[PDB]
Amino acid sequence: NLDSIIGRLLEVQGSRPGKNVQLTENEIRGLCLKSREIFLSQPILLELEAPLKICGDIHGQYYDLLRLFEYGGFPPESNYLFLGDYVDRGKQSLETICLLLAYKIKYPENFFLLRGNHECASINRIYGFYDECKRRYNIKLWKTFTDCFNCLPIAAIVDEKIFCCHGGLSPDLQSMEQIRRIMRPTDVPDQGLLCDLLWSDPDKDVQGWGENDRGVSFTFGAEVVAKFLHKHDLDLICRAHQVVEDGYEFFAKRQLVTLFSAPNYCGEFDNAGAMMSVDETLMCSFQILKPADPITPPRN
Amino acid sequence: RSVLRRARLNPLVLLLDAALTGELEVVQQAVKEMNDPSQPNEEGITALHNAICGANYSIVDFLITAGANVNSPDSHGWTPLHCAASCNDTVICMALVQHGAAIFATTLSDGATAFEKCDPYREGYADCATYLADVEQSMGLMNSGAVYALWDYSAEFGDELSFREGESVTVLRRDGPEETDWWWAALHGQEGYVPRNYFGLFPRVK
Repeated sequence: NLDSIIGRLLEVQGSRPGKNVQLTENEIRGLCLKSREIFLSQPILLELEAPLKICGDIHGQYYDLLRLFEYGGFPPESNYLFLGDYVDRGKQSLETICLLLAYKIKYPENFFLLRGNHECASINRIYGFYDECKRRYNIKLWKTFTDCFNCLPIAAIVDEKIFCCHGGLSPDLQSMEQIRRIMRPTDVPDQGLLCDLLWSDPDKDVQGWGENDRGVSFTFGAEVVAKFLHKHDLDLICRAHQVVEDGYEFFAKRQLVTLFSAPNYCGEFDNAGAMMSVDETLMCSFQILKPADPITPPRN
Repeated sequence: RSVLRRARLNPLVLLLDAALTGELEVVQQAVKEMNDPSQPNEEGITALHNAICGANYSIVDFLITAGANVNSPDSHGWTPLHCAASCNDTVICMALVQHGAAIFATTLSDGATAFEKCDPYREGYADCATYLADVEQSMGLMNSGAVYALWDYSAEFGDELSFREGESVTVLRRDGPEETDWWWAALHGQEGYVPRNYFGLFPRVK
């Protein structure tokens, strides 16, 4: 059944962007239930090895996701880690999450999905995912997705050197055991470690920890990143969650990178998308997905 | 083959970021690892461009000394001299002019020269405009009229002069009315017309 589902999702590769793929309710529920098993069978704090391609927010922009695989290499030619925010804001959240869940089931050791702040019932109820489920399917299916999202892993460390999560650091985060001990399924709380990991942001102007303009969690400064990296013998923090004009954006010299993989974010920004390639030597390079925006003089 | 159980950046990525923020030693390290300091990214952005926009005089001098193409135009046709002029950065203009900048180079759009891109709304305009205005007027006059070729050229007419990159050419007649964009010049006893935009006041760094 999986191969049929993937095949139908990929059928629109040559189509004009916007064309839907309408799976059956039972098919989508199957993707959620089977992938949920895998998420719980794997660590909540993933330990991954290069080569790997790391992608940021997608936000239901399915045709940009297809271009992302087209340029990066469709699974399993490349290994993928996504940093969350698969639904909401875009018009095709369902096709996006289904293709990602489908590849997760087909290639469970070479394809990984982290939880973003929009993989939360209380958030994606608000910014479009519920609306899409209600329109194209029903509410019970949206609740089924919530059951799946509640089991997603929260962070990943690549070859003991690159720490990856959707949002950022936490003032409560002192030992990696604090992440491993989080039991699933779980909702995202209004505050605390799990909240901060998916909601906090870096800030060039804060020294230490500051209040976040979102009304949730904190901001952290460059010294926080430096202290964190030296403490855990890490080299780079890779996160998402914020739109960046070039698709990637460095912070604290080069100790942190923000990735965003949805070009022309909900048609309100002119940003490009990017993904980061890490080879077996841990060299990091960026690939850009950008939307569309000497001569001798004459003689007498 | 599954994936479930020190890190670096691309040298080109380090170079472009370090040139914009001002970490000289990092630029020096990146330059040694990569093969070409003038390497542009997917957006046409080069190391020297970021240094000019970032006003990092230290990095600009290093890259020029390291042989960065002082005339590479970006996707918009802007050369390093054009960006320095738009920022009224006289110091960079001097470094570029003194190291092989094409004084009469023009952009692909509207075909304007660096002098015309000085921003009268930013500080330092008068200092930058005066330098560029005098530099344009001094070519074929300064250094006994000697100018340095920046590219190879194969004559397109019998009354034109052929030359290779790096050769010194003497400008004899500048304000010739019959040709406003070419100069009557002399090279190894041969006289002929040469295009203004192919010469700089000093030679490239090779």
